[PDB]
Amino acid sequence: DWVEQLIL
Amino acid sequence: PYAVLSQFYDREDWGQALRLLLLLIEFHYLVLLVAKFLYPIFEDSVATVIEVIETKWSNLYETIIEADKSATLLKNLRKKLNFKLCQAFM
Amino acid sequence: FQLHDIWKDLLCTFTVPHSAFYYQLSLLFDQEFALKCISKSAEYSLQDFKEKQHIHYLNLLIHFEVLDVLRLGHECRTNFLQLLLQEDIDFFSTLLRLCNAHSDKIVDSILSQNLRSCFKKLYCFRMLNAAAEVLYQYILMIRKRKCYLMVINVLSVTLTDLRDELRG
Amino acid sequence: ETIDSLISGMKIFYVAACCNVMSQEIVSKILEKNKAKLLELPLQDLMKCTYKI
Repeated sequence: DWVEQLIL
Repeated sequence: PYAVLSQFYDREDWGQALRLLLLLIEFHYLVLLVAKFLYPIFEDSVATVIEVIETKWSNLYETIIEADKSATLLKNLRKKLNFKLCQAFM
Repeated sequence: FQLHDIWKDLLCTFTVPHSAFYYQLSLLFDQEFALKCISKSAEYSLQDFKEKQHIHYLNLLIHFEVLDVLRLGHECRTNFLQLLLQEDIDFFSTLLRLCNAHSDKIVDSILSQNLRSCFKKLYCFRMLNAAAEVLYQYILMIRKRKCYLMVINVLSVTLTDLRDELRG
Repeated sequence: ETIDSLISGMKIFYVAACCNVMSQEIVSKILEKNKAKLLELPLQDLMKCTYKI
């Protein structure tokens, strides 16, 4: 979740 | 924070560097900090990132650069050249 | 043997009378003994003999640095070297990279020609370190972006053109 | 030969074509070479110069 929000 | 944690903890380091490049792309000071980190560290994806950064490339930034050293564009270009050489050797 | 100073070969060696002896021994065991003797003789000596010795040494080493050494030696029979490098072509590439790092005419030209004979572009670029840029441009005439980018970084008119093309 | 060289350098200073001419002169000099006088005459292009040295 935290790494999906960083990629966005 | 996750990137810093990864840094504290080779592949992990690469993943962190990639994350940093991605963040820089999304966003001058940040870019300088990133360049500094890359220099300190000193494959295809990495090269692509470096390239994008070069393509992307005031007083506060210069001050930050001076603090880090304790010209910048040139050092960055040199680092990029070194990275390219490394990729070629690989 | 060294301390002092199949039948047909022995007779030939006697007629010649160190190089001959080692060559014969190497041929007869063709192994450790052979290779060692051959290497020792070659070292003690340092067109036909030279070329043969060099080829033998290189082959033995690649089977067991040597490349660069032999090259610089002979430089200081060009087609022969072209064939040797032909055999060389990953280990060879690594050795070349090492030599370039150490450095940081005839040899250079031969290398460029052999490389010109992704992978190709990379090797060419690494060696030339203009040739790189030319090769990349020719190949281009994801991939596009990567090439344009590499070109721009190396150059740092051309940049403007590349940027315009990437934007178009 | 030296005077011609100086003339060519001045022309180059006076851009792409000039660089091409300079490269041609370098190639010609290299062909001629194939000690002090040679050093005097000498005094990607940068990479070539480095390889020469």
